[PDB]
Formats: sequence, structure tokens, C-alpha cells
Amino acid sequence: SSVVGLHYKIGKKIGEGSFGVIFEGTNIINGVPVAIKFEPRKTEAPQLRDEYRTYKHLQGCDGIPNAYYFGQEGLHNILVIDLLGPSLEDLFDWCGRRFSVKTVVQVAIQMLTLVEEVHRHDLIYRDIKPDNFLIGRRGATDENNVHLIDFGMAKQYRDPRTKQHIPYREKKSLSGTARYMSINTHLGREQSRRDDLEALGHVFFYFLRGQLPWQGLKAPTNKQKYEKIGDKKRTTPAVTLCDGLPQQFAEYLDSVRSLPFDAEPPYEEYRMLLLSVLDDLGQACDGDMDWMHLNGGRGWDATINKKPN
Ligand SMILES: Cc1ccc(-c2n[nH]cc2-c2ccnc3ccccc23)nc1
Ligand SMILES: [Cl-]
Repeated sequence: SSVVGLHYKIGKKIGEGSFGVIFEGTNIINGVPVAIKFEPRKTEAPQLRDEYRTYKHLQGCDGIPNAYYFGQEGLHNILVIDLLGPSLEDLFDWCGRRFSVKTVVQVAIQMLTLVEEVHRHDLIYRDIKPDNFLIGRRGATDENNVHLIDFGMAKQYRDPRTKQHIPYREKKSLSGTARYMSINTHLGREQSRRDDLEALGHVFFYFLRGQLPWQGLKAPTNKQKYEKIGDKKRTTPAVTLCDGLPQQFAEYLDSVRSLPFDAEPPYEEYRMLLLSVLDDLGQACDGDMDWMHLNGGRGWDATINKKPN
């Protein structure tokens, strides 16, 4: 049958890189579009169910899609959430692999708020990358707001009742994305709130510069390449990353790298710090984003942009 979870008609495939295939779909009661993820039920790393629980735990958070359904059908488990738009990596690419200072500040404070809400719900994200932050759909009220998906790497960092932080430990696996992950992650250290925010700082410099200086490194093995990347991170001062850029971005990176393991980050201080960039430059925080000017003011286009995607 073409309909799963009673109410969701399967449409075209829209990717498969995480655990399972992802499809578009439509709610056959109201026509609202959805994203549908399939996980093979006979898998040794069951993950979809825990992701449904994470979405349900974050229900009501701005920028976190609703999960409408989870169930088993045939040989698959199925999860259904809101359908969103292109990722920030997509939009970055279509804007020529550089975002303006204003667009970086504006997405940064939204990304800080998203990660803050994750943290307030006792979770760390552990897979920060521009590919997992998505905008909305064309014409929607949240068309150009930033959203966060893919919680397969998320983990509880504190007991929900007592707020007791997990213990520090080392010899952790190097799971994550080497371009953005924190220095602590390279060193096999248990991640905490500070590591999500340091990865954000790397993403901010990536958007501003167009590249990070630890891209393009060579080594015979993935393990040795990750190590060289971590080495480069440890030997590149934030003011060097920030050459010719507003120094608030260096101050942010140094700050979150200095956070104690169990410390609560001052999220609003960080947001005010980056907002002061716009004051310095005489700009307004008015929601105008680089990608809104693509294609003559029309916005991103499926055959000009998303087809090279
Ligand atoms: C159940 C479920 C469905 C999808 C996803 C997902 N994973 N990565 C990106 C998306 C994703 C989410 C929402 N709208 C999209 C639109 C286009 C491309 C990807 C997405 N996760 C869980
Ligand atoms: Cl090796």
C-alpha cells in the first residue's frame, strides 16, 4: 500500500544518509506535507524509536518539528515528522559558499537558541553540522527560520529529576563530523554542553570564511586524518580564524572552549555578544537572509540550485 501510519501517503524519496531511507509524504486527512523515515526492523543498531522519543520530548520547541507517528509496518519501523526545506549547507552552497556577516549572526543566534532548548531538555546533540539545520518551506510562516533535525547522536547529559551531570570520562569513540567537532571530541573525551557550542563556533567561522583551515588535509587513514584536523584546531588561535572578521566570533569560540566540563553555558550572553556585531556594523537584526535574494529575489530554485544539489 502507498499509505503508512493510517494517514500518510508515501511520495518521492528525498535522501538516505542517516539510518534509513527518507521520503516525502502527505497527510491524507489535511494535505499537510510530512517527512517519513524508514528503519529496517531487523537492524542491530535500533535508533528510530529513540528518535521518536526525543522528538516527543522536545515537542513544542520552536524550530523542532512535530513527530506525528511512530509504528512498525512490514519489515520497517516508521517515523513521520514535519517536512522542512533546504539545509544551511545547501543554502551556503547556493550563495557561493559564503554567508554575509549579518546572515551568520542571524542564523547563529537561532542555532544557539535551538541547542539551548536541546540542553534544557537534558540532552546534548553531539553531531552539530550545517547539514542538520534546515529552513522551512516556501510560503510557510517559518519559511526562513532555522530548524534542527537528526537526533540519532543525542545523549542525556544529566539526570532529568536531579540535574546531576554525567561524569567526565575519556577513551570515547571518535564518532562525529571531523570538520566541525570540538577539540575534546578529537581527544576521546566525553562530550558535554560546551562541545555542542564549540562545534557551533566552528560552523560560524566556516560560514564566514567559506572554509576552515583544517579542510583539505591528507593522511593515509581516516584515523590519522582526524588527528591532523584536531592538531590543526589546537594550533590555530581563534583570532587567526577571525582575521578580517568581527572579533566577537573569536571571543565566542575562545569562551566556549574554556567552559568547564559540567558548566552551564551563558547562552544569552553569547547571543548578545554576536548581536553586538550588528551594532558595530550598523546593521539591523531584521530577518533578511542571504538566500532570500537568490534567483532575482525569488529565493532558492529546485532546478537551478537544488538540481546541482
Ligand atoms: C522522520 C524523519 C524524516 C526526515 C528526517 C531527516 N533527516 N535528515 C533530514 C531530514 C529532513 C527532515 C524534514 N524535512 C526534510 C526535507 C528534505 C530533506 C530532509 C528532511 N528525519 C526524520
Ligand atoms: Cl591509522
